[PDB]
Amino acid sequence: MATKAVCVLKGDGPVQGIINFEQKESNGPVKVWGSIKGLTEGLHGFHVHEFGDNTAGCTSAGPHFNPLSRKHGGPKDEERHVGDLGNVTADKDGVADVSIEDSVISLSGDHCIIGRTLVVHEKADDLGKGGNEESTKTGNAGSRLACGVIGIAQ
Amino acid sequence: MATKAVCVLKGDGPVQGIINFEQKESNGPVKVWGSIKGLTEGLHGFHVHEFGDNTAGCTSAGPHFNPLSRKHGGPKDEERHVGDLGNVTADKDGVADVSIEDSVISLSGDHCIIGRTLVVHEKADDLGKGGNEESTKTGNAGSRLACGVIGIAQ
Ligand SMILES: [Zn+2]
Ligand SMILES: [Zn+2]
Repeated sequence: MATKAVCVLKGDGPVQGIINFEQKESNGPVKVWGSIKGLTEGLHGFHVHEFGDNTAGCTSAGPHFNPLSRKHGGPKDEERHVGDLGNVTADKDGVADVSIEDSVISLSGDHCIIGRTLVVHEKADDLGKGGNEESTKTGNAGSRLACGVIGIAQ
Repeated sequence: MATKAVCVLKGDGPVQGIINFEQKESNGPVKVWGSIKGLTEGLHGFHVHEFGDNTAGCTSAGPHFNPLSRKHGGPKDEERHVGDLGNVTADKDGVADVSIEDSVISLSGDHCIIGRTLVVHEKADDLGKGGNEESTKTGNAGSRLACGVIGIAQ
């Protein structure tokens, strides 16, 4: 079906960005790339949450997109949420030049992320290896700095 | 698959609102309801545009969602874009209490509007009866006051 998507991230603070998604083959991986600025230096959790609902800001996006009812993990784990895209790294200038390729999310079918919410988080995702209950749900990535609904792009 | 959706309308000016979508059966009508504030009194074109792309504001959402390559019409016409939901009416307090039911838009399938952009326009939609070229494309509804990507709702 859809081969290109885009997401404009906004929030209450200075974090903002544009993230592109491209899936040339419906059964192949999704490329994810773009730039997020306004971030503190270092790692930031980068997740697709379940709902494309911004009525109460990023909170109403709900939890991680998890159609298979699994535990939070890193993108390379078998045990992961579909929305578990791991971390993005912001440099010393506050810019995260995102470049991710993922073969679990899709722009079509049951794992489709169109119309859900991409969220960039306050802290690093511990990829489910943090030893607490929060690690297996959110990776301890903390609060939602910016988000946007993932839309169909030209 | 998706039976509920939601859209948060924002723009450069004061227009803002929340629109809900609900489709109990995939072969059935979509109920569209909610509230838009900050509008001048009277009719405002109300359309699903093709792209869920807000990278340059509402302009990047593209033209009306039109997979059947038809001319613009009102919602009751057989010749209409899928995205042609006609007008909403703002009262003297600037509020449009939207309440629409449409069987051409869907929350699934070919006519799925999830991941596309809802736009509320500056002027009335002439429902394709204006007799100029613009009427058959946009209904002469004028500029885009506010928009949002339509996202999956809980
Ligand atoms: Zn997760
Ligand atoms: Zn139209």
